[PDB]
Amino acid sequence: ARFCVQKHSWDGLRNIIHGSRKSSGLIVSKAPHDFQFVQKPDESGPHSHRLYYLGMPYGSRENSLLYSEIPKKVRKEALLLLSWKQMLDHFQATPHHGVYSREEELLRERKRLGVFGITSYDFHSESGLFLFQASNSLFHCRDGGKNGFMVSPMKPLEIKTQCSGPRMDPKICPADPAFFSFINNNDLWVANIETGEERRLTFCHQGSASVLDNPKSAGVATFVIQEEFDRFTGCWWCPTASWLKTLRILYEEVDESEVEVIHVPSPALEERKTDSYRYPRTGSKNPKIALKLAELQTDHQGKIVSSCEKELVQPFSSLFPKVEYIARAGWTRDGRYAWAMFLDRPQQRLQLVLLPPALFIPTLESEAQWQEAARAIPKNVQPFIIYEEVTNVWINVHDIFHPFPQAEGQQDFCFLRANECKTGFCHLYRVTVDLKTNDYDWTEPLSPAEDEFKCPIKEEVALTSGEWEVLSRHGSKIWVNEQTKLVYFQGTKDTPLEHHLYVVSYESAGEIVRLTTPGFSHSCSMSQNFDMFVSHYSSVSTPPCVHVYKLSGPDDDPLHKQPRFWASMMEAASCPPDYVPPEIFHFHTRADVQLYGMIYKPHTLQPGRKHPTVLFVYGGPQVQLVNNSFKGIKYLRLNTLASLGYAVVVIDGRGSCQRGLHFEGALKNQMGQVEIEDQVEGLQYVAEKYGFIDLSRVAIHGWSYGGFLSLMGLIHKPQVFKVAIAGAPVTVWMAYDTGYTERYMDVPENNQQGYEAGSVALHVEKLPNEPNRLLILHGFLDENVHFFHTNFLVSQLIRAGKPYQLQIYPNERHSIRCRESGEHYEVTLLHFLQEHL
Amino acid sequence: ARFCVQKHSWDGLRNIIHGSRKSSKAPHDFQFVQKPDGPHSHRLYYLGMPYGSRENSLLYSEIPKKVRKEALLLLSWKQMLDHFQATPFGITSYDFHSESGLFLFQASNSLFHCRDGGKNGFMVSPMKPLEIKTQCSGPRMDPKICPADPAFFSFINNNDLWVANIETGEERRLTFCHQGVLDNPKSAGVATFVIQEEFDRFTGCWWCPTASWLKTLRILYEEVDESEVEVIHVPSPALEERKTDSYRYPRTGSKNPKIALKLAELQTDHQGKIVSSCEKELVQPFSSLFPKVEYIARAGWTRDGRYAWAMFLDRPQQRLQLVLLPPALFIPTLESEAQWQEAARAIPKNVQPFIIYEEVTNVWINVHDIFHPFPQAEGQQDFCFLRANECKTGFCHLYRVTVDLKTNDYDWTEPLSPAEDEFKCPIKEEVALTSGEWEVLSRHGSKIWVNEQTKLVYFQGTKDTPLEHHLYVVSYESAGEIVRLTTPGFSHSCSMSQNFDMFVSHYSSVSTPPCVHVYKLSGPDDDPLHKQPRFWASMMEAASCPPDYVPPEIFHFHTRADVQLYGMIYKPHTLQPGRKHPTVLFVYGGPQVQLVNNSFKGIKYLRLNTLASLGYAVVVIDGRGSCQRGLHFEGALKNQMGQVEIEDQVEGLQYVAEKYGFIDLSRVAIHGWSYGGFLSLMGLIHKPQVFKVAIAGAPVTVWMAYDTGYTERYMDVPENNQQGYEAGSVALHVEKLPNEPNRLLILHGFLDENVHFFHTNFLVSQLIRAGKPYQLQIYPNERHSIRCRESGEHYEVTLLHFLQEHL
Amino acid sequence: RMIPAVGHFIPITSITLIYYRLYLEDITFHLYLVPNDCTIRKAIDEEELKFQFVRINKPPPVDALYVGSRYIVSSSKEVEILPKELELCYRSPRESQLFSEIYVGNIGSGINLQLTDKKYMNLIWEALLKPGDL
Repeated sequence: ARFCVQKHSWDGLRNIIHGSRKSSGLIVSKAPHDFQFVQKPDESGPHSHRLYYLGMPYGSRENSLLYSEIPKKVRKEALLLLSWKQMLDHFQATPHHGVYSREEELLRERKRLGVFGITSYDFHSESGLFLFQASNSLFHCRDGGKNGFMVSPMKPLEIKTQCSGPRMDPKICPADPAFFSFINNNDLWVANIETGEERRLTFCHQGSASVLDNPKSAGVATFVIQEEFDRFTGCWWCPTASWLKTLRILYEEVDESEVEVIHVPSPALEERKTDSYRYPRTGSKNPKIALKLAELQTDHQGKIVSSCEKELVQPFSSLFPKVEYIARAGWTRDGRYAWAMFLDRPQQRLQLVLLPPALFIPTLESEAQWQEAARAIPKNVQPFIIYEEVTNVWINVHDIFHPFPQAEGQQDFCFLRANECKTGFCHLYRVTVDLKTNDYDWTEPLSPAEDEFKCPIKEEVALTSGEWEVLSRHGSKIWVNEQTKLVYFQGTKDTPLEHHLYVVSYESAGEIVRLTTPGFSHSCSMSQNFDMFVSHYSSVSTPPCVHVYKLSGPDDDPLHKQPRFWASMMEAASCPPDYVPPEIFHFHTRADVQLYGMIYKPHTLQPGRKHPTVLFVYGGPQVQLVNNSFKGIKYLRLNTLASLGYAVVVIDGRGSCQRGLHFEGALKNQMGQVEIEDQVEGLQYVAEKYGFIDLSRVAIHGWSYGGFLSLMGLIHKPQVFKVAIAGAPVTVWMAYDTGYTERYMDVPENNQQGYEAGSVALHVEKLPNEPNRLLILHGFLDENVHFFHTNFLVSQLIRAGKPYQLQIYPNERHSIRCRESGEHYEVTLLHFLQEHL
Repeated sequence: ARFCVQKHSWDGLRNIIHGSRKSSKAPHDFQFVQKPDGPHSHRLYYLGMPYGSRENSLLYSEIPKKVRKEALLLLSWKQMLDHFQATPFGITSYDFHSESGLFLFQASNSLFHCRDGGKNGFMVSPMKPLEIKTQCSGPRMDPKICPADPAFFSFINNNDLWVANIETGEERRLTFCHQGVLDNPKSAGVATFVIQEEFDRFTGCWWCPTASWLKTLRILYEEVDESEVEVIHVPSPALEERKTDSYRYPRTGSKNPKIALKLAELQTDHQGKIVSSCEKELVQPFSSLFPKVEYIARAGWTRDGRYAWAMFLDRPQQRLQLVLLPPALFIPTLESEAQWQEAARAIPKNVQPFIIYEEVTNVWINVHDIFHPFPQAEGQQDFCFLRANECKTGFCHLYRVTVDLKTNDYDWTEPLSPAEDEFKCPIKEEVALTSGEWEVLSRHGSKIWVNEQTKLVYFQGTKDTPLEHHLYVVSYESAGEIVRLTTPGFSHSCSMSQNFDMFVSHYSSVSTPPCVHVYKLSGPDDDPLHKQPRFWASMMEAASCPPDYVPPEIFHFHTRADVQLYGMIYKPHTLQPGRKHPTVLFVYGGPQVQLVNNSFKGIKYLRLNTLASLGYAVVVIDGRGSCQRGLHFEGALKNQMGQVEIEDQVEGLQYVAEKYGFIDLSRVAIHGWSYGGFLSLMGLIHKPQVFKVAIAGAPVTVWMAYDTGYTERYMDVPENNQQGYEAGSVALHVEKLPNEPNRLLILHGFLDENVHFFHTNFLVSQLIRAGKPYQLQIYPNERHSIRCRESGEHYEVTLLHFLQEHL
Repeated sequence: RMIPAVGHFIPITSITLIYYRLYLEDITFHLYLVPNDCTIRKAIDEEELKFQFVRINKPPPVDALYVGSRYIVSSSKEVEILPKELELCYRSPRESQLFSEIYVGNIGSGINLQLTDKKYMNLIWEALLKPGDL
């Protein structure tokens, strides 16, 4: 009755994988990136907008800056497919042979950029100035405003310098586009573009070129912040110039003296040398942080006359105790305040704080002069904790925050805020708060209480509500139009499997209006004028397409402006030759909880049959595997698995994202113990609904959390899973960083019971005695989850005698990048199932 | 027809291996002390652990005088240290001053010392060892007693030489090279990595045996400057920290550290208090006095102190030359160009260095420690000594040579540039004491004993057969005839006495476990050479391995080029005629090691017998490249490491297929460790149609990443042998490995410091670029050798299973 | 934490250009392995024409090769290849253009020319050069 997979040779498997990748259907390899819309005067030509973005038009394997003219009065019956015009004439932006310096390659690994060339850029609208980093250094060009829009590509101008290392993180000053800033050799620098002069404002890094001896850093994000909170900057420009022209820059200075150091092999294997990282493991000490200003004054010709740098009149750690992280920070649009978001250590109390620039005084070591600065501060200057969010599960960190430029109402301060711990779901709120003052005496030090600078709420109006949530992470934002009192956002109001665009009046919280067509998942970006928007969407059965829409309608009622399809920038492909799109389903558990999923039913199926199955699994938080998007290019190996006769079952059990807090809050302090029961419950269900599932031959397979879950299944459910192929697993939980483990697992001092039963390396005696029931894969250069985790597991297997197999990827970090390591990963994957399942 | 091994579960293999190991150390180095009467006649000290606390400790035994013959005698194993622990196993070594009878050793945290003679009392009960209290920071290393004074001793603390006193407990730091890991590259009196590993030298200091005239004491050490040597990173044993360690690892083609010899004098009085403690150096820079000198092989003083000698090697390791340095050539380090130029002229005129004996070969120079300087009379003209030359006739033989010390009275004030033959002394006589197509054992702790009262030299060689080590004797005043002193049909490791009257023989055979027997020589006084050994007593007896072990069988054959090779085979248990069993070609195949010899293998390789109890044949043959067979035989590897050894393995494996019948040439694996692993991979690449599967253990994959001392000796530093390097590195020929899976296993220790994990890391990195499959087994806690028992069992279990399924 | 992304790679088309020059009777061939494009041919044509070299049309590889592969140039023993390997990779047009030269005294009955995959030993190309093309 059963069905036995065909046996192939090793070269045969290599050939079928090479063929399945050749038949991919000529993917674009990149969709148009972040856009910018620039209006044009109508008398200048037939077009009305110019649209700038990033992409690779299949020509080169190099992401590049492109633009397109948005026509005027396009005719309806015929589809218009906009061009992709080059903007930099024959300028390659990847380094020679595609090898990056260690700083920028580590940053690319932190951002997961798998493309070469210009990855991001900074753009000043008024001057129309483009500034970016390409090859090994900074470049800039001008197309927008006074220069007049271009027709032919033009040459980018290299910014000459005298620094040694690489110039990181360029940022154009909004108040004046003649200057910019950057990070060099772990310190901060400000430079001019016209006069070519530079200046250094921070003196923290010795430059001794040894991570061990120079721990301090200024205006740069540490590791745990980059990885587990997704903030890739440490400096921020003040958007207004104060009156000589004075400019401000808020930045942070980190002190990593007491952070534990570890060694990681380097991409140069022959040297047999390692690189050291400040890696704070769970329970250890995080670095010391602080916030500092850095003024600088210029004259009419653009010369930096003075350049000071100030600090809080009290030690940062004194005004704000129980503060472990700086999630986000920035200014308001008038320049009257600088704000930041503080997280405590258990990650259960986030709070917005508002800081006036007047609280920053120059660094005066002479105690006599310092007591003069602490005397000259105005009375109404003090920190303002506008908002505080306390939960019982954990605080997910949002970027969504939009303060309104206040008129001469000295008491009030109104802003939107996507709060999530109030109802259990991420919803927008319009909150107005009165900035109460106390007229502190900064000369005498103060030990702040729990409610020192907390200002009382005047109103708190929910704008959205229901059993759904507003997209707030992974680069999702909101667009607020203050001429019509609206707010555009993205959420899952329709169904948890789709991302749609919405709009609602933030003055009167009326009815929400969807702006995208149902049946797809949309990733869209508005215009700054709120008349056009581009949407990138797809579905399970359709590859992505990128259309541009134009909001038309009567000007008196702006809420109901109808979205008109204007033009297209990319069409679907449908991947016809060998791709059967999976089928989404959903079931209930015995605890009455709805879960979703998908199944790749085997090709060439026959009734009264049974196929070997492969329960693909990630299971970890902040990841949703089942949604109505095109999985055809991301996970196509699962289609190849199905093409041979395997039945792939994906299931997003309790713990995943996009379903609220109380749903995700099932992992708290029980990580590992609960996610498998949802996988086996959702695997036995498919045995009822469908009949081709052979529960005798059940595999399991994951990566970096599913690798951890692959091992937990084989321990807890040895009779359900025959084999188990773990990938870059997390074996011991006491050797992972603070930003992630403490969020969910509550440092071992408190959860030593759960750390024991969650670490899979401490239960090695329950693994199978029989051979050929465990494969292990890990990358050698991995710095996210180090090779130690696999290395310590193998050590525990030998102390008990259990068999295993192992595959190491020497030139691969946490993500398989080169194709030869990708092919060899899949070729060896099929071969294990072919023989031992 | 064919035979098929019975399949077992994982628990089955693990259980049979646990049982095999369930059904499985002789006394160490000895010293004799005469007991002036009493029932006994001697006292014998050694190291061992008797069936109890696992701890190598100091054990003495009373050799009785006038023992009876009718019954065998089995000495007791007395103790000396009452309930003492020596494990951080046990006391790994010690130093012994005979006259005062003082033992000094390092026990696992600190130094201890004891005394058994001199005080006219030999101890009866095990006594308490006394601790040498120190004010230093780290661990004391390499202690040595001063032969001219049993009160002062030397050691090494933090790469800097130190001298202490036992009676007064005072210390003194003689050298200040360590600034107190990479910032300080200078060290004082220590052997570096390459010297310790590839040249077998584990010390840097050398006391002067004779005090001169307050009494002065000299100590010859060397200073090493590792400034411009490369650095590598090796993981630390504590896996949790995820931190590595730095070592200076000069890889082939790189630059070895810069060496220099320096005395270190010090003076004391009747109370044993050090008054002065200077430090000196050559009147000319060491780099200028001896150009083309890369390594310092060995060093030491003569019997009377009138000279200090050393053995120099160049980078090609093809010119070893003895040198003789007088202590008058070492002047204090003087900064003022005036005081230097007066001391460069205030030394005697005849004082100079002499190149006593220059050995020039065409293959390479094996570093022999065999050299006996004879204390002569006033005898200023001549100088005679015994030296174990090997490049003269192609075999390691003994020689008596007398050389005259010519003098040129150099002006040591003016800078000198020495020529090709600056200090070469002309030879006066050179007579061969031994000869023939055999050799005198010289390396691996093998030495000679020269008796001067009776004019006899005792040495160990393979004069009978290359498979046995025997104790011979010959007269050095007259090259007469040699006399073997050990019973044939075995292989012994003897150790004479300081009185030349007794010798212990620790010996075993293929079919008999190791047994330690003491023999007392009794013979005519008129003929010392013809004195004949009498068996006296047995310290230890052979177990006999009665229930499950079956010894292999040694054979030999001839190749197509008529080169006699040896080999051995474990016959499969329960063999029937017409049955083709699956075999395993266990191989090392490298230099400096031989495996086929008449000694008990059942304790080092019993897994080879466990492989035989299952039904596998095992074939071990020592082809061209091994040792104990001359130089032109061993020197077949030169510039072709890899391209020759495997050719003799199949040449011999086929021979066993005809001499016997139970060899199934369709099913044969190949397995070795750290040079057989290199060769296993070279077999699966060159002879895929011959070998079914391969099991490489810690292989050397690329030769461009190995150290200088070992690679440059056999492989001609890369610039001049870019043909043999690429053609011998297996990680560069990955496209020829099998495409079928289940044909290649790879094991490696993670902490490996000799052949680092990078070798298999780079190889795997080349297996992925070629698409070939593999398997892998990593031992995170094992260095070059698998030490622990869990990692050892889990290695043999997975070796049986990979053979059970894929063979 | 995000699931690691396995890279996607597609092979590309390519052509092989054969150039020759005859001095008296000795032939010097110039073999070019280049991704199939437009500008590169009408550039390399001039670059070779400067040295009086000329083209000879022979079919390109049918299979789609990956960018970054190495190919052994093989023949019958009567040839001399100063570079024995070729490499398929994009190249800036205004910069240098790599090739492999071959020296042969007298062709006579025609010489074979083969490219072969380094990693797997695939014969992905061939050419039976004859004096007729000259």
